Amino acid sequence: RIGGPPVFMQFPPPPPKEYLADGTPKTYPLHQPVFDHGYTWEHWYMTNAGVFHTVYYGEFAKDFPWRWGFVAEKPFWVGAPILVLGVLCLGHIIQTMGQIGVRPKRYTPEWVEATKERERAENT
Amino acid sequence: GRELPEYVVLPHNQQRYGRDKSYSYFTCLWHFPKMVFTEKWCYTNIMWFVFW
Amino acid sequence: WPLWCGGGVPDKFIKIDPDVHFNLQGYRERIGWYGFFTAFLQANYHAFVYFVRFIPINIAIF
Amino acid sequence: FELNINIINYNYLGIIITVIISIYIYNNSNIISVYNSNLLLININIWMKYNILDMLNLNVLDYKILLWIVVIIISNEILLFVSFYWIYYHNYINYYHVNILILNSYNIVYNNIILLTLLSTIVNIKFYNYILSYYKYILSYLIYYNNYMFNNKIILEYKNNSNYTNDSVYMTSYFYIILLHYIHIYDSIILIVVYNYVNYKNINNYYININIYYHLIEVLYIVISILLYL
Amino acid sequence: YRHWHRMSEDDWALPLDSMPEDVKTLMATPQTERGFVEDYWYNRIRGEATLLDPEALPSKSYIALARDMGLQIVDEPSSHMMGLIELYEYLRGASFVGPFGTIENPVLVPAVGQERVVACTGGVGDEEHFTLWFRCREGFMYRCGECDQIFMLVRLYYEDRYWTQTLVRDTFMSDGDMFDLKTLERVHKMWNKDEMVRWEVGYWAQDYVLGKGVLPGMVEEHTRVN
Amino acid sequence: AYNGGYPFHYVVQYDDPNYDCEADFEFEEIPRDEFGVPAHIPPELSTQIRHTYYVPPQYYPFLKKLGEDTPELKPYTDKLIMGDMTYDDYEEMFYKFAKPLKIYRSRLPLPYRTDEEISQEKYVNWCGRWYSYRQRLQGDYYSRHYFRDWLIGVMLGMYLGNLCVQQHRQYRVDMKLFYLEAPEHKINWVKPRGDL
Amino acid sequence: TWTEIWWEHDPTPKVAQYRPYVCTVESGKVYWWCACGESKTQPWVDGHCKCSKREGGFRPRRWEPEHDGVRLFCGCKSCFSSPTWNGGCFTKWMQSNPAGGMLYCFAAAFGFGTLTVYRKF
Amino acid sequence: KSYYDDFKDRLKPGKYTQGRCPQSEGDYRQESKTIGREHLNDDGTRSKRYTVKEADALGYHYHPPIDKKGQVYVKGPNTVIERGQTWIKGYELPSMEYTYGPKQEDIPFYPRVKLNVWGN
Amino acid sequence: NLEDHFDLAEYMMKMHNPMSEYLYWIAGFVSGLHGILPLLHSNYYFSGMFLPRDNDNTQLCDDSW
Amino acid sequence: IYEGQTVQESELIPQEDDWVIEETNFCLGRNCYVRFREEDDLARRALHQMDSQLNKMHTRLRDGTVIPYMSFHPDEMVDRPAPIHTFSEKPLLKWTWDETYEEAYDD
Ligand SMILES: CCCCCCCCCCCCCCCCCC(=O)OC[C@H](COP(=O)([O-])OCC(O)COP(=O)([O-])OC[C@@H](COC(=O)CCCCCCCCCCCCCCCCC)OC(=O)CCCCCCCCCCCCCCCCC)OC(=O)CCCCCCCCCCCCCCCCC
Ligand SMILES: CCCCCCCCCCCCCCCCCC(=O)OC[C@H](COP(=O)([O-])OCC(O)COP(=O)([O-])OC[C@@H](COC(=O)CCCCCCCCCCCCCCCCC)OC(=O)CCCCCCCCCCCCCCCCC)OC(=O)CCCCCCCCCCCCCCCCC
Ligand SMILES: CCCCCCCCCCCCCCCCCC(=O)OC[C@H](COP(=O)([O-])OCC(O)COP(=O)([O-])OC[C@@H](COC(=O)CCCCCCCCCCCCCCCCC)OC(=O)CCCCCCCCCCCCCCCCC)OC(=O)CCCCCCCCCCCCCCCCC
Ligand SMILES: CCCCCCCC/C=C/CCCCCCCC(=O)OC[C@H](COP(=O)(O)OCCN)OC(=O)CCCCCCC/C=C/CCCCCCCC
Ligand SMILES: CCCCCCCC/C=C/CCCCCCCC(=O)OC[C@H](COP(=O)(O)OCCN)OC(=O)CCCCCCC/C=C/CCCCCCCC
Ligand SMILES: CCCCCCCC/C=C/CCCCCCCC(=O)OC[C@H](COP(=O)(O)OCCN)OC(=O)CCCCCCC/C=C/CCCCCCCC
Ligand SMILES: [Zn+2]
Ligand SMILES: [Zn+2]
Ligand SMILES: [Zn+2]
Repeated sequence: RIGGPPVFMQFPPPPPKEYLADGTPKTYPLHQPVFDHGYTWEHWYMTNAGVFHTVYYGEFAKDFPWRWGFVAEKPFWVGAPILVLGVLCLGHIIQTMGQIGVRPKRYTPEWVEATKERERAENT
Repeated sequence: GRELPEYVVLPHNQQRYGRDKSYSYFTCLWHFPKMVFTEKWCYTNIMWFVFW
Repeated sequence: WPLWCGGGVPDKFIKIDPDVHFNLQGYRERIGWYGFFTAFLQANYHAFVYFVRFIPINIAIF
Repeated sequence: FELNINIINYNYLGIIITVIISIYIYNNSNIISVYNSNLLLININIWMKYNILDMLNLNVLDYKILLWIVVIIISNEILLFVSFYWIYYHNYINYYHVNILILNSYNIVYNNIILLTLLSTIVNIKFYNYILSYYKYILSYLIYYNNYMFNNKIILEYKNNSNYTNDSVYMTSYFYIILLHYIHIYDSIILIVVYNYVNYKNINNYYININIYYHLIEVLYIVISILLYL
Repeated sequence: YRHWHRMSEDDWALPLDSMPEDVKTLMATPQTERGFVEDYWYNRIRGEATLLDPEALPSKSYIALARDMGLQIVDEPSSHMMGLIELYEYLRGASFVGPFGTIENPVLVPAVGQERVVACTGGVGDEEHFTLWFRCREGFMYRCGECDQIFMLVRLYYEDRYWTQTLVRDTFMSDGDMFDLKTLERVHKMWNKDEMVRWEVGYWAQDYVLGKGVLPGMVEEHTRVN
Repeated sequence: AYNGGYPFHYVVQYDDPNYDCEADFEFEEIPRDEFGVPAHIPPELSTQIRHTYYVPPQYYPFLKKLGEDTPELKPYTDKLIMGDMTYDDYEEMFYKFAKPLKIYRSRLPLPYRTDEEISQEKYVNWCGRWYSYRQRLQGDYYSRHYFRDWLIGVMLGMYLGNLCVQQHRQYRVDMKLFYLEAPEHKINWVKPRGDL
Repeated sequence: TWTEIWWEHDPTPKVAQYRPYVCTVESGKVYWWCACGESKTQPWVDGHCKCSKREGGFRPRRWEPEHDGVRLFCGCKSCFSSPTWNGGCFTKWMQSNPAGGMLYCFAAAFGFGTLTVYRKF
Repeated sequence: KSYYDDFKDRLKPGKYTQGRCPQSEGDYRQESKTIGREHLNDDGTRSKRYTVKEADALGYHYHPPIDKKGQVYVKGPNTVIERGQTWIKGYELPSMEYTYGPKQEDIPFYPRVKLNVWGN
Repeated sequence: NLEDHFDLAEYMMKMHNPMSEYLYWIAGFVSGLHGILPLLHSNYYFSGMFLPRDNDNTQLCDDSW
Repeated sequence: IYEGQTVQESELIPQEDDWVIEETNFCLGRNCYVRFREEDDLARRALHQMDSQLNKMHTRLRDGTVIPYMSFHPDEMVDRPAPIHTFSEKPLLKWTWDETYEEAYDD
């Protein structure tokens, strides 16, 4: 249809580049920080790149914060079992905070014996 | 039809923007409140919303 | 209609030039507050036509 | 060449309509609800305006898309009535031996069936004229007279009935099923009030929609008549 | 095509009110400088002037006759361009089925831009495989990694423009001898006399040449209320 | 055979030159069709009437020339000269001489490939065939291997399932001995507590 | 048995060992694994075997660890997860010595049956 | 080798948190005054005027792109005539080192193989 | 325009203002508070305490604390 | 079921005794997060992203033909991240049949 929305249009040229007074090129905000830490590992993974191709994808330590650079440096089966135990221990500790020193009477020895008497009478 | 140059030299010489500085896990705890109480466009919008 | 049953309008009789109809930059200063009110009322001609054709039977039921 | 579809980038009626819906919940007066309903009617009309303006795209699939949408809507209306029939027949074992007066099978059923059949014949004549690219002014006013009688009869029946919604589940189901049909009759008034002759004729989705909808209402009443009156 | 809507009234003819009022300049404008409406009336005025002159038709060659009616003589270049246009238009709302592509005869993938997404479904019967989508970019002979079918991109491009019916006409059609307004007047008097107007486009066209509203009844014809 | 026989577009004629179907609200004028048939003659009658196109006789020499230059076109031109061409005859003439556009592959620019590469076409086809040969054989090989391996899971599941069968088997034996021999089973033992 | 009876157009390795080779590897270092079984610095290419000389379709197999540690490397040269070991060395041995395979599988199955039955019973 | 060291130079550590100085030092909210950048803010983001307040989809700054002849600018292919034939040279994407950074060397080998299919 | 090619171009090109992310996280945080704040309010309304002491509705030993 | 293309014995005969399957690497290379330049503004970063598309990459064979990036579904055919308007020109799904008509050929 003549005059309809074109099926293809060429991009117009980008706006003029900006230079500072001294001639330095102007920089713009960029959310790709260079985290500061001592880790320099580089992990590479063969990745599917369609059906007939792959790509060797690399992860660099300097692109991650300190916490991940520290964890990702260690062998997985060294850190993993420690984390599993640590997380479980923390969960138990957190929930134990709210019941420090709570001593219900129904868990005392006297009450425990009485339940045994009831079970014997009722043949539970 | 408009004619533009390939580049333009700005009058000032300040490099205001660039790569973001390295940050920690809790960097947001102080940066976010700083923006609210220190950026003009932030608290002006808040006051405008609250007032009306 | 500009659909299959009709077609375009000859230039001799075109009264809404899109160059002036569109290009709405600064339109509120060109019509003022009262003109802004009139534009809002006239935008609802479609709704107004429906109400004129819809109220009378409701009055009968009422 | 051109793109197959002229994309719609932005829309603001959705926000307005959704806010109008919320106003129903947050009302402190039933008067606001009445005026809120007018706003909903206005904004829905604007949405219908956009559909008519889309004709300028000259897209062959637009008619088909809207037609199948109506088919889905019709199915939902049928299934809604099915649920009421389901509710009615679940307590069937508790009917006909309670000390209430059920409706007569002679007066109401016959005149309503006759009255609604005339409504179908009027709409059929409208379809025939639409096929022939022709119009008859009187037809619309026959529908209004038909709808006037239906409203007058139903109002009197409810007012003179001696049993109430709280008397038994039978009475509740009778009143509710009859009201649900009335609401669908009133929705037909909303649609038919704008019937006109448009010169683009058989590419106008409104005509086929009205014919399908009016037929649905009438057939539903036959099921209601068999269940309740006969 | 199946994906087009109903023919409009304009698809058959245009209303006389769309005729340019400066006919004298219209008949002198080069084809490359005529717009859609101007080109339509140039061909209709000049085409009907020759067709409504029976005594001259038998002595007029097909080349001249085609030129007067505004019809383009077909040649291999123009035919090639038009053919690929229609194939592109047809594929907008039709399936893409054809012979298996090989190096000698690659599958032709028409496109306006530099890229178009294509899928390979292999051969016929058992040779058909699951769809394998790829981006067909200009300047590469693409080979399916599964069935080894060869694809190639054909671009409808010409001198910073993409092929269109008007573009083909302008590139290849050559303007002939300038239209003579005497022919318009001569044919006008032939079919329009004493209040009988059997050649109405010429009647309007002649009136515009004489200014506007000169011939009988034309002032009343041009006066409108809204 | 479309739209019930009503054409989307058709010509209507009026006898009064100043007639307007939208302005006037009179009730005497009768519109005519393209052939001039008045509207009160129904189409089932008018369509039977034979209408032929009459061109002014000054066009006969031209129509003769068209027939001679294109003999296949002569029979249609003769009908037109003799006033025997109906609308259907015109349509047959129109579509008979319509031809499709031609695309020439020899005019398509080709993707760039060096002479050395063009000489390796047979080699690449040869490699492709061997890949398919290897692919098809491997499918049979893998299908046999893995589906056979699934039997190991069946046998492993049967064994582990049988462990619970044995536990259930022993459980039923134990239950049969509870009410008969087990001292845990007691009678005349539980006494009502009574309301608190 | 793909190379042995199904397909005759893939290179067929020689078994260096029917047991994996244990080696310490370091992250960020690339290792080259012998795919012919004739290198003298197993499990790595020595520069004189078929893999090093690119002879008869044999090429070195590139490998790189994600983390430092001790890893098992295929000695049979047919493990599915080659260069790393996954048990294919034992499987390929059973093909060569099926009588021995029966003894090991019976013994392994016998132990598994006793422990599982003893605990559940 | 460490591939990060190859493109360390390109990655200069940042100065401000989140890449912006305080608005007092530089007002990134205002539209840029640079010629040809009226649709952008100072920090390079699109201005609210361009995208919201005067969006072209709402009828502002009406400018039909298509010309009288129904044409729009189209960039042609890189054509070459050799050996009695007109050839088109396709555009190859730049080296992945330029776009991603890692030096394209010592790439692991992944051969061509057709689809893994179950047979029999 | 090149800037309009990608949806959410500023975010995808890594130039967006961080405040957008903060609002998203704040919105999520506020959503979470709708489960905790009414819990505290309802507890105080019917008991006079924001939160119970563990097992305070049961009999406790003399030294329990 | 699909089991690959059918092959005839004659199609496997080489024209030379030294022919072996070509060892062309189909690993497109080493990649990571797309790394933009601080100097590039919004428009030029968009160009940078458009030049890093894996689905625009291919492997050139020894005869000059290229095997492109291919996917089972068209979701992997749009630019990453997805642009606002993706399929300006309708993607073509190529079917094959043995039917032919004389007009296409010339003697
Ligand atoms: C000596 C005179 C004798 C007269 C005897 C009485 C006859 C009365 C006939 C009334 C028929 C009304 C039918 C209503 C349905 C709609 C009709 C329709 O489509 O009209 C289209 C017609 C034209 O529409 P259009 O769109 O321009 O053209 C469409 C077509 O293309 C073209 O349309 P069309 O031309 O094909 O239309 C054909 C026809 C289609 O309809 C019919 O043919 C239906 C015929 C049904 C007959 C009903 C008779 C009812 C009589 C009952 C009496 C009971 C007495 C009980 C006594 C009890 C004792 C104890 O429609 C009409 O002709 C409708 C009537 C037109 C009159 C309009 C002027 C105002 C009313 C004048 C009434 C005069 C009465 C005089 C009485 C004198 C007696 C001596 O519409 C109009 O003219 C406009 C609206 C008004 C029409 C309705 C008028 C109602 C008048 C009722 C009178 C009788 C009252 C009895 C009361 C008894 C109480 C106890
Ligand atoms: C000699 C050894 C012992 C033999 C015993 C024989 C028993 C009869 C079976 C028939 C005879 C088999 C003879 C085979 C001869 C070899 C033939 C051959 O072709 O060889 C070469 C052939 C291939 O050679 P190749 O190609 O060179 O590659 C060799 C490679 O090594 C690659 O090898 P692959 O890829 O074949 O690797 C196999 C691997 C592959 O497996 C996988 O990839 C699995 C991946 C998913 C893992 C999912 C983990 C579980 C998730 C749980 C979800 C909840 C999470 C909760 C978390 C909580 C928080 C932490 O399979 C497994 O890991 C076994 C999984 C079995 C099911 C697991 C679930 C058991 C549930 C039982 C009921 C529970 C009720 C509980 C009641 C209450 C408590 C008591 O290799 C084999 O055929 C190897 C077969 C060996 C299979 C042994 C599996 C033993 C598992 C025992 C489970 C015991 C459960 C105890 C509890 C029961 C309670 C009721
Ligand atoms: C399930 C969890 C785990 C999930 C794990 C798995 C996740 C997998 C990944 C999933 C990814 C999905 C796909 C993602 C695609 C993202 C695309 C994108 O980024 O689009 C761009 C889009 C916008 O970017 P842009 O294009 O630059 O937009 C420019 C603006 O349009 C224009 O710029 P502008 O500056 O002009 O903007 C205007 C601005 C103007 O801005 C200002 O003026 C700001 C002023 C500062 C205000 C700050 C808040 C102050 C709060 C004070 C509170 C005081 C409390 C006092 C309490 C006292 C108690 C005693 O705002 C406004 O004017 C309106 C704001 C309205 C919205 C915010 C509402 C906040 C909450 C309000 C609550 C009200 C409660 C009342 C209740 C009363 C009941 C009676 O990005 C966003 O919107 C942010 C998205 C961030 C997330 C991205 C995805 C990352 C991956 C996931 C991370 C994990 C998230 C976990 C959930 C959160 C946990 C908390
Ligand atoms: C509470 C129960 C429900 C009632 C409450 C309100 C619900 C509102 C929901 C409305 C849903 C509407 C869906 C419409 C889908 C079909 C649209 C359609 O086909 O319209 C086009 C079609 C034909 O147009 P063409 O230009 O010829 O062709 C179109 C392009 N080819 O046009 C029409 O259908 C015309 C419609 C005209 C009448 C419109 C009336 C609107 C009524 C809205 C009712 C709102 C009432 C709210 C009450 C609230 C308090 C209870
Ligand atoms: C020839 C034309 C008519 C054809 C009719 C076809 C009917 C098809 C019915 C489909 C649903 C069948 C559901 C199974 C039958 C169960 C009947 C039954 O048990 O009824 C009693 C039971 C209640 O008993 P209790 O819960 O135990 O205790 C009640 C104490 N107050 O009722 C029910 O649960 C049944 C309710 C469902 C039936 C009614 C609603 C569903 C039917 C809708 C029909 C719609 C129109 C026809 C559609 C088909 C057109 C081709
Ligand atoms: C009596 C004993 C009391 C003990 C109390 C113990 C409290 C323990 C709390 C443990 C849970 C801590 C949760 C921490 C959540 C951190 C969330 C977070 O990271 O937010 C990220 C998010 C986005 O940041 P970036 O992604 O970095 O964006 C920049 C561009 N990328 O950051 C933000 O939005 C910052 C602001 C988020 C809101 C946080 C504050 C909410 C208000 C908390 C009020 C607490 C009141 C406590 C009163 C106590 C009275 C006794
Ligand atoms: Zn294929
Ligand atoms: Zn080796
Ligand atoms: Zn091994």
